[PDB]
Amino acid sequence: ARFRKVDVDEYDENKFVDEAGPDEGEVDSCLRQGNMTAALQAALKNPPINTKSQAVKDRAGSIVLKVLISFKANDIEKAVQSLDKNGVDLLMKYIYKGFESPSDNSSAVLLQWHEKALAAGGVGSIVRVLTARKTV
Amino acid sequence: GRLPACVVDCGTGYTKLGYAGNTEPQFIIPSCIAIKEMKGVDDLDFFIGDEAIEKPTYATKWPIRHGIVEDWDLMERFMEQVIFKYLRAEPEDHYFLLTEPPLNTPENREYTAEIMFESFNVPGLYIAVQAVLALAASWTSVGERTLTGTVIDSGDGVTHVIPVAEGYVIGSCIKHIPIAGRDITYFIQQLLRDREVGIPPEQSLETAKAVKERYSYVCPDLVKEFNKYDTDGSKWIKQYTGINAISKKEFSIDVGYERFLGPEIFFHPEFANPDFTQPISEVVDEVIQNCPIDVRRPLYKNIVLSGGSTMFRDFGRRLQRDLKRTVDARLKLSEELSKPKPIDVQVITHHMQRYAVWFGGSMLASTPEFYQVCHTKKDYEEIGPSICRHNPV
Amino acid sequence: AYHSFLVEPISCHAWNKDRTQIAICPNNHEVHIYEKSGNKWVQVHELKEHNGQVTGVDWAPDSNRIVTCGTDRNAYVWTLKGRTWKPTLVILRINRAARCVRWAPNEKKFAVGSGSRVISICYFEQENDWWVCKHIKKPIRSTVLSLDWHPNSVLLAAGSCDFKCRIFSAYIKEVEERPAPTPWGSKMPFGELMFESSSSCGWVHGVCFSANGSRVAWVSHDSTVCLADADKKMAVATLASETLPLLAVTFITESSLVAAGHDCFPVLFTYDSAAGKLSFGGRLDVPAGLDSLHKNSVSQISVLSGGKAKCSQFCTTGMDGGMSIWDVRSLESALKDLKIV
Amino acid sequence: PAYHSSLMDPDTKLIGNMALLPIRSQFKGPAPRETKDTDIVDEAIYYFKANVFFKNYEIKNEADRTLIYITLYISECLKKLQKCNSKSQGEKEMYTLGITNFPIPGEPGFPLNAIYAKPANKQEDEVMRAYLQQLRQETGLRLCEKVFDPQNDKPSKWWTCFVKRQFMNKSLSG
Amino acid sequence: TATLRPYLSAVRATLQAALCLENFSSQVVERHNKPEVEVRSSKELLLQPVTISRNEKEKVLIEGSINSVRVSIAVKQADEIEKILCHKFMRFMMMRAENFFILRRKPVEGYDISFLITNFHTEQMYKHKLVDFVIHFMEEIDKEISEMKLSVNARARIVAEEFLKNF
Amino acid sequence: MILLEVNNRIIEETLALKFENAAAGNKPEAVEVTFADFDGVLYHISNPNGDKTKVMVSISLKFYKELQAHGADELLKRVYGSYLVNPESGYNVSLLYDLENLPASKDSIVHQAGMLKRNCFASVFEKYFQFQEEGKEGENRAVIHYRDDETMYVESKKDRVTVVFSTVFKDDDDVVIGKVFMQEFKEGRRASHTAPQVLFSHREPPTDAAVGDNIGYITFVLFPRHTNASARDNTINLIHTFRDYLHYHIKCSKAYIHTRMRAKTSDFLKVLNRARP
Amino acid sequence: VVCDNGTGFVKCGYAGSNFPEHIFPSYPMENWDDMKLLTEPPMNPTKNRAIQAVLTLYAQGLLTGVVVDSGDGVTHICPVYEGFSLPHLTRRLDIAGRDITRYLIKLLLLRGYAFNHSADFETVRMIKEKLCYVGYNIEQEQKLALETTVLVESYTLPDGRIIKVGGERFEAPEALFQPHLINVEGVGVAELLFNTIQAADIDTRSEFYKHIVLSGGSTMYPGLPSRLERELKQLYLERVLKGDVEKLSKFKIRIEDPPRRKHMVFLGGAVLADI
Ligand SMILES: Nc1ncnc2c1ncn2[C@@H]1O[C@H](COP(=O)(O)OP(=O)(O)OP(=O)(O)O)[C@@H](O)[C@H]1O
Ligand SMILES: Nc1ncnc2c1ncn2[C@@H]1O[C@H](COP(=O)(O)OP(=O)(O)OP(=O)(O)O)[C@@H](O)[C@H]1O
Ligand SMILES: [Ca+2]
Ligand SMILES: [Ca+2]
Repeated sequence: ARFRKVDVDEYDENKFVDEAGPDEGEVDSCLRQGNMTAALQAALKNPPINTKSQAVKDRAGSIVLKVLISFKANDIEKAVQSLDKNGVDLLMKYIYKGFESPSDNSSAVLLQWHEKALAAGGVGSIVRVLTARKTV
Repeated sequence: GRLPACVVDCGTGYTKLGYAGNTEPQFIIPSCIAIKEMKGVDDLDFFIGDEAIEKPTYATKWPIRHGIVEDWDLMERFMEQVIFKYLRAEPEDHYFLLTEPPLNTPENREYTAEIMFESFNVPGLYIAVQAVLALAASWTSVGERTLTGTVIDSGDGVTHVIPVAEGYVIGSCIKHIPIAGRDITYFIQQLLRDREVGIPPEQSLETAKAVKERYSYVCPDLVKEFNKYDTDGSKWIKQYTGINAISKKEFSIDVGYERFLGPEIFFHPEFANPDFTQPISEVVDEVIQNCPIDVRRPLYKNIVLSGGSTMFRDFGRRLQRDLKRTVDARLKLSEELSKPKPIDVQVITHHMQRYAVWFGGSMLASTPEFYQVCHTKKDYEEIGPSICRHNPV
Repeated sequence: AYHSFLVEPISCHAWNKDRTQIAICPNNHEVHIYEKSGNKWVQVHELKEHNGQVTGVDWAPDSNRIVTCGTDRNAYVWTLKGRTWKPTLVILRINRAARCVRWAPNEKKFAVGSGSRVISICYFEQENDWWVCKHIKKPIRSTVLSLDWHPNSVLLAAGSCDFKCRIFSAYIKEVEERPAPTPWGSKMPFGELMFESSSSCGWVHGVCFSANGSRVAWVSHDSTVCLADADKKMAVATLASETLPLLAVTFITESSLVAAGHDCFPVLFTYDSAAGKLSFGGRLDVPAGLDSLHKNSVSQISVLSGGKAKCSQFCTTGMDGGMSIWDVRSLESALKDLKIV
Repeated sequence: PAYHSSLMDPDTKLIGNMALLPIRSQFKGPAPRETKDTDIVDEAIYYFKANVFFKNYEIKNEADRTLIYITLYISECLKKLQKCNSKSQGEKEMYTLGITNFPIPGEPGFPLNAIYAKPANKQEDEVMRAYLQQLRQETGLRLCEKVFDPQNDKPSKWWTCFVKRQFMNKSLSG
Repeated sequence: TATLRPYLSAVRATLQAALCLENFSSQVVERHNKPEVEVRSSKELLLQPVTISRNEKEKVLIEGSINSVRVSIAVKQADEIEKILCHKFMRFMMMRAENFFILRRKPVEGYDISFLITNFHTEQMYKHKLVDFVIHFMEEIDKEISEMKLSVNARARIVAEEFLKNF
Repeated sequence: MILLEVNNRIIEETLALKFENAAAGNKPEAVEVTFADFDGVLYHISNPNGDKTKVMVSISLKFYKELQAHGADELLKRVYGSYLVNPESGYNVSLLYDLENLPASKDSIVHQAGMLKRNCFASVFEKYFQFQEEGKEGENRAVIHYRDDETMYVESKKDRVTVVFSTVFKDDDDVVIGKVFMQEFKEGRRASHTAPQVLFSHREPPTDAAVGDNIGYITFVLFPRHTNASARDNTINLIHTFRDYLHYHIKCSKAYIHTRMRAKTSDFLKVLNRARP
Repeated sequence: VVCDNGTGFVKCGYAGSNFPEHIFPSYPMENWDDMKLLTEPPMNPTKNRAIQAVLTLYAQGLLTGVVVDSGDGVTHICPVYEGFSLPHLTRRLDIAGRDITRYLIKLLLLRGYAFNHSADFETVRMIKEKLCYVGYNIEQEQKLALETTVLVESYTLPDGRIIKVGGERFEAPEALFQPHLINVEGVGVAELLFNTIQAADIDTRSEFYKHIVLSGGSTMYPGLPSRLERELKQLYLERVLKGDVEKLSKFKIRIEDPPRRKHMVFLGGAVLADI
């Protein structure tokens, strides 16, 4: 009957419960001034990992994405290699988020970045993308 | 509808096809397909039936073995000509009734539906169980219709003793018999090899098949039959002729003991089968005895024949007699070893046996009921092919 | 040294005191015990009682008792009566599958982790003639995947799907008494939460206490290995890996760990106590379609000899049905670059 | 199933575990004299064409062992009759063939040693070999009138055709 | 192409990371065992969903969980004949999901085909080989679809000629 | 088989077996058969009044009146002469064969019986092929609804005769496959420059001409070399089967794809099972 | 020597004992010449004559609570107050073992298998026991069955053929909760259980709820205990709490599903017979 339409599990008490962005100007400046590797680092700075706003997350994503597009193919490696592991990890999460919004040909470049991030972070950096409870 | 449904009964050796309502199939053809052995339109370069048996540049294939589809590619194409060449039916305007071997899988039914719906866009499909159709065909003999009985389907591949309770086959009690039209022909071929000369080697099988279909019958006793022949060969030895296809010449042989020895293997399998010795009457008895007690007498009282290899004159009489003896012997020994009421054994034979299944399917596909139990194209796209796993009796 | 017991998974295993016999679960409801004869393995027993896959097996060395737990929610203690092993039921009082089990070092208790989000500490009352248990519940919020006892047989480390490694007190006064204070804390009433890792991601597949007990390490699904040092206010060192997730881990010295996981091969990790930092120094398996001894994930590892203070041989069983034996020193002379401590 | 002898009397004698059945014959041997107009040789010949196709045969009376022996032997006769031209010639060879020392129970070459009891001593041996020879002679003599079509020099193909078949897949020459 | 290898490389790497499963008895239902990615009754057992896109049309969605992984593929379909050819082919395989034990009977909304690989598969099959399969499958369906397209066209030409040359 | 045959096999074999036995002197067997043909055609072969010495073959076409309006009766009379009798109730044309009075060349009339359907269609084509030749322009188009929802339009002009087909594609995907086949027909002169020109429109007519995403309009342009007395018959045999020819090949096309799919799927399963230890 | 004679199987053996030394098929009993401590059903004809529900609770070391005993013919909900049972407050559900097995046969015949209700009854019962289970959320189960193949298990018939069972594994047992599925008027073991308790002393109602114990072969279906709990929480919510989602947390529903519950009644007598 009618009492089965309500998912009592919804209010179950045992059920598990999980526990701003980069400096726009900082980034554009490194870009404008040609400091590519510095721009990547600035963009990977302070991720929205703790805000419930898909909006701010999207801005962070766009900022990071912008940088990744600016890069000249032959420069991607050198830049990625400048990052520490926590950095490569974060970069990987941003690369996966990019994958969710193909534009012009942004995906072609995101795949090259993925090649590099993978090379520096290993398959384990991808793992940590899937394992994250708080993400970009 | 104004148009009658298409009825197709594919078998190991032959495929019976026609339109619902008719008393007999419009075509009975060999279940073979001849191809060349794909680009362009090579897949269409083929023939089926008789036209595909003697092709000089084509290789003959037999898509169906032991009564089940082995090659779907080829079965599918076989249907193309069945529909567009022989029946000449616009597949989208006719409901189709096809048949299946007992113990055909749900998987196979979906494969057939996929062909019929996805390739030919038929508006409706019904996959009937052969034994049930055979039972229904027998009502043409029996004044009280019933779908509870023991079916004896003997074609070209293997023979089956199929018990049916209230329209539903008791699958866990089916038994096979390694003797069929094919085995009988080969046996008669051997008998002729030992006695008659002049038979064109390439026509040996052909000649045996002829003698079998035109001169064989089942006798009541071997020695007595043998004696009639030796005692008055004049009235028992027949003559069969034919022509050498590679000499045009005419060839005749005497047809003798093979007449009754051929069918006899149903009763004494050992004559030609080193691995099987159970007499058909015993296989039937065993099958029925394995069924539930409550359904046993109705099964014994309605043993129905079906298929080409059940056509031998007196097959039914012999079967009934032998089975009665076995049964009477058993009930006697138990009365001694101790009052089991006598059991009524009856083997039904009718004119509609060479194509009992097809006839059964024809009468069913021409009734209002049919157009309801049939799965439509609509119900096929919406619920999927699984709908064809079950076909209401 | 690799041996194939079957092509399907070895769900779990346990060795007797002499490392003379090994008990494994061949991916089913049974437990097969194998004894070594010369350089061959011979099957000698088959404990058939569980009605679901066995998920954990532990062999108490001295009392020579085997305890098993399964997805059927049951635990049986096995005692060898003359020629065959006889099982004794243990009511865990859990409504979900048992996932892991381990005898305490003092062999008077054993803990079972389950999908009931609880840990069942079981002990035997020689008065009513059976096993009873107490549950450690709070603040567990998901399935307990692994357990490991502290050498004092009181503290207990646990890993769970709520992404945490915790240390609890499983003090059962009916069979032992007030434990001596430990760097983890001085107050240890039953169920007391001594420590809880600070990570909100990664199922903790394995946990392990060091020989002296002042350190605890664990491996999680986020491809990281961790170690908490109690002699240092419980500071946690963390190391992210470049490869697949580790499923098992164990100390081999006070500052060395050996773990194995989905990469199908064992690796080494070293802890620098002075810097409070972990380092990768691993890949002990130096060269289907793989260059590793195991041909599928390694899910269990155990010290064969030398203890965790100075291990000389350790064992690994995996989802490929293989059981391997590693010789620490042989690995050292074969891999000149190898550390260890 | 196969056709069995009905000549076993409550007082029929035995030679080995075979039935010493009466036969109407002029050839010498220990066969009792037959009064009735039908003996074990006629029975075996009347059933031949039917029994020969059989592979399995249940032995009921020691009479069945005598019936089987004559059946297998008929095959032997057919082998020989097939290649001759004239009833007379065949008569000659039925004597010669009837005289040959075929293997008897207990010896290598005699099929069915697991079925027939071996002669217990020298007397039973001589008497047994004697009964079989007598049976062979009488069988072959009668078998001749049947095989040859009144258009002599013609061993009917209605007998010749059985030359390759072997009762129970056994042979007295194998 | 210039973009095919990078796409499959990113996909392969992602499959390797996600295909790390183990047997997991249900926490919600007494003595049950279910592909957590399908029932989603325990948030903590679910991994983050990820996507690898080659462009705006071609993409792969990988959803991991502790005991199962769902992989959905958006197949390249340049025109109408390819759209129907892809759809029939995917339906064809899905009807045979049972023989294709790692196939989902229906695809996740928005995709042409989906796989459901569980711990039981990674237990009875080398996981690295299952990864190869998924990648191999992606490459081969494009080839097959191309062949079918050429086939339909090739036969249509001959069929048109055969009829016309007879007048 | 690429081209679809024109004659009905059931008709021919039923008559052949009967003639064979009549000629041999055996007593006639009773015959009763119901069967069909493409385009909703229904046939009936039987013994009128149960007289087994007589075999009747009747055909029913829902669109007969339209064929009749274009010379049908006159043509059928020319071909069948004394065999054509009063149509059987429920049918439009009936042929009657007296097993007791057969012709010398039995096989020849068996053949013509087999073409009953084709002969019913014949006249609409001869009428317009004749107009074109006598240069009589302006004559009204002919509209034949050969299927409940499909129509054929025949019209004669100064130098060509046009036959337009308004066909329907049930399965939506069949439209796509259809467009492919029609594209090859469209470019047909690249193979036979003298063959009829083919035009094709989708969803839009070249009257009550309907419109729809599943309606396709095929236009065949027949020239004097296709419509003169010498080619007339062959041309009619081809043209009146076109529609069924098109749908037959679309279906065989899907049959072929299936064989491809079985091979590919089979391949995948091999690769998968090779992943097992 | 305790002996609990059941409708379909007989359980007998000894005291102090662990599990019936002997478990064999019975059909004299139905829910005397043939027939030739003991147990008794929740409404045994006095003319015919320990209570089973009483023995069940006893083995648990309890005196009060509600017993859900489901065997082969009938299912009973037997509340027992401190010491002895109470026929008043005891109900029946005309659905149990046989019905589920019979239902499975129908379901397998619908998918295309030639099963005969009489001839293959024992065979399908084994299939039922090995593969069937109770769905927690039918909606969820339906999706798995329709969208994936994880539910498909193979079963080898006695003649060697292999068949496949999927959604029917949970569909057959669903009869226990939806009688209409098998042409039976009623409310379903769960709703039945609910009512039985509600129709009891408001004082004991809480004691009973936290003391529901299962018994019998038909209570062995994986998931049964969880389905019951979800069903009771739902009913409670709708009917007792009227709809206040915050109070649902106060519903203490503990369903004792002991490991040896298949033969819990016997398990009792034994122990209840050393005492
Ligand atoms: N009058 C007849 N007497 C004996 N046999 C006949 C007769 N007519 C046909 N046959 C034999 O019947 C057999 C064909 O029968 P049928 O068509 O029923 O079998 P099938 O369906 O082709 O094969 P199967 O049933 O084994 O799958 C052939 O062996 C044919 O020689
Ligand atoms: N593991 C199982 N899962 C589901 N059903 C089972 C299982 N094992 C047995 N059954 C079923 O339980 C029933 C037998 O249980 P039980 O022996 O308790 O009943 P009984 O005492 O014989 O009959 P009754 O309870 O009506 O007196 C049968 O229907 C049997 O098929
Ligand atoms: Ca058949
Ligand atoms: Ca009971």
